[PDB]
Amino acid sequence: MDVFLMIRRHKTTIFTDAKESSTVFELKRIVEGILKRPPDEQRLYKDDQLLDDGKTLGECGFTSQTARPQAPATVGLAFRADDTFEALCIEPFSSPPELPDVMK
Amino acid sequence: VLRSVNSREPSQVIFCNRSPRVVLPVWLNFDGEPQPYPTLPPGTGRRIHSYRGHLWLFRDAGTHDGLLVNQTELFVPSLNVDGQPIFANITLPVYTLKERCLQVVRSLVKPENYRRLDIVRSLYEDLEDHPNVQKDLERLTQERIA
Amino acid sequence: MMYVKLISSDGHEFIVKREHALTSGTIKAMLSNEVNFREIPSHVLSKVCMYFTYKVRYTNSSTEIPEFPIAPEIALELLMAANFLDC
Ligand SMILES: CNC(=O)C[C@H](NC(=O)[C@@H]1C[C@@H](O)CN1C(=O)[C@@H](NC(=O)C1(F)CC1)C(C)(C)C)c1ccc(-c2scnc2C)cc1
Repeated sequence: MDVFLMIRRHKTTIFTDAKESSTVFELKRIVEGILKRPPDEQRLYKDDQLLDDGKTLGECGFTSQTARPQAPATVGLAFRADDTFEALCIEPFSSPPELPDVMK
Repeated sequence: VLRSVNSREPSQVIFCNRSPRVVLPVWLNFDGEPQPYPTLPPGTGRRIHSYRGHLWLFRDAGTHDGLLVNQTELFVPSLNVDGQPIFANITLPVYTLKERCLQVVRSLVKPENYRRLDIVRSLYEDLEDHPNVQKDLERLTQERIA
Repeated sequence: MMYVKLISSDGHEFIVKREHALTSGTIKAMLSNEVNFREIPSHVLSKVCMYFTYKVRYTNSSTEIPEFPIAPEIALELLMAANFLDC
């Protein structure tokens, strides 16, 4: 099965798909090709929880019901910076404006 | 031109609504005039009695948005094989983002207020141009000629 | 596998597959690897990217197509973006 994701770190968002059977490590290889950082310098998260490399995306909660093309699931990303890993930080999207009078 | 042929040859069909919309089946009569038939709630199917050479189209019953039937616009009942009814699989098209956006905005704003939206002149004309079976029949007929 | 970067007015960087970005005729004309949209905020451009994924997944498919969702609050700006992007 295909799962649809958003890999988010600070103000960067990667839109990608992967198999439910595929692993957290294979998702890191995808991030490595885009952001030029090896898997050892990356930490992936589902909410505040650090995901393990050998676990499948399905085992981490990424399924055809939660990770849809039109509503992808979020994977948090944190890079290593010198000695330590930086804290997980995801910049939110902008706030939509208030609904117009005629649209209420 | 786009009309049902009066064959009087029975054809058993299954109108299968594989979409999240309330579906309006529309039968083109022997003159080419669209004729509405009872609606189909989302995810339901109905066995209907139609005839070979009859023309059908399917719309959203409330907004008139164009839907697909067997991946195309028109469904034409055919001859059955060993008591197998013909499936008419009704699905949502992959609408353009623009058209999907026009649908949502039409569902939130009263038609008298479209011109009160803060948008380019062109987008008013797109909003005002409601989905219409008659306009679509004109488009299909022109596309069939050339 | 090629990727393209679409940057929102508020500086959010969206990295999508090149094949998916070519869904927008406007974007396809600029590429045929980094595009800046000074008028499209992130709450709209993130949805534009979801649409590219939705379009590529469900175009020429017979597996029941779900509705593409649009919150009332983003509808107007997403309509403006879609009209410019030709998608
Ligand atoms: C079971 N009864 C029928 O099918 C009956 C009915 N079926 C019809 O009315 C069919 C549909 C279309 O093929 C024309 N037609 C006819 O029966 C026509 N008759 C003929 O052409 C002849 F008899 C050969 C001379 C008629 C309109 C002129 C009466 C029907 C079809 C669909 C529904 C729908 S559409 C959505 N939900 C449902 C249930 C309901 C009734």
